Amino acid sequence: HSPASGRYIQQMLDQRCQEIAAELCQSGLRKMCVPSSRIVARNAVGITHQNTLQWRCFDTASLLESNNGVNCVDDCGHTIPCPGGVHRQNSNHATRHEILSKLVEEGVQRFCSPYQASANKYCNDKFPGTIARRSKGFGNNVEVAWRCYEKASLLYSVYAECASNCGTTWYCPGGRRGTSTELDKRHYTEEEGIRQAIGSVDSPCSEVEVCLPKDENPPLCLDESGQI
Ligand SMILES: CC(=O)N[C@@H]1[C@@H](O[C@@H]2O[C@H](CO)[C@H](O)[C@H](O[C@]3(C(=O)O)C[C@H](O)[C@@H](NC(C)=O)[C@H]([C@H](O)[C@H](O)CO)O3)[C@H]2F)[C@H](O)[C@@H](CO)O[C@H]1O
Ligand SMILES: [Cl-]
Repeated sequence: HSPASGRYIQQMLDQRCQEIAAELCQSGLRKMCVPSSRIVARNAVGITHQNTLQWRCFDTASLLESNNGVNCVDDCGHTIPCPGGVHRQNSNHATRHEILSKLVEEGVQRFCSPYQASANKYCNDKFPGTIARRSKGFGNNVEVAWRCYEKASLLYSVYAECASNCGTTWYCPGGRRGTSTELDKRHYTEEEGIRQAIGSVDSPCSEVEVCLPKDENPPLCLDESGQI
């Protein structure tokens, strides 16, 4: 078991989209009659005129290899660029923004570390749209620091440090490579503010318990060992 996000919200959205595609197939929508491996949930634009980011059930065979990028979701419910792009003319998808958004809201309660939630809130309050990671900055692929990152600048396939539900080291999808692209500039380093945000969270365990973090809330609170 790795100290890493299970990406449980994204897993649930993909499974719900697989059911929805199957239902649409049964209603006669031929292009949706596919194996489950062909269907994922992504947050993205759609075809021409569908210009807002919405949750949609995509046929992967209709996605482009690049980036109209598509976004996946972390276990605190933030949308982050994933591999691929929407074909604005040829996309095969079903927009299902309400059911999928509701599943994200439910998942956040289950899976989002209150320590990470506090860090994210700090960042969004100060720089709207940003989330917290301890990751790379511009043109340096070694140094990490707590920063508020514009979500568009993160890569879902790259794991970066985040706060566990014990306020300890964890890793989450949505990270930086430390490359030198314009996107690599889109962050605000906030070591003191983010650390204070994380430190301000009340423990789920008592002062007489040891917090062992888990990929779902609550963490394990084990009775502290005695002076045996
Ligand atoms: C704002 C500024 O110029 N402050 C001077 C200090 O420079 C800042 O030092 C921090 C170190 O914590 C960063 O190196 C920093 O760079 C970044 C960042 O936060 O990582 C680089 C980002 O690309 C940029 N974001 C953009 C362009 O979208 C941010 C952003 O400009 C900034 O966070 C806004 O507050 O900055 C860097 F700017 C400097 O170290 C001290 C003393 O020398 O003086 C400050 O005034
Ligand atoms: Cl996560």
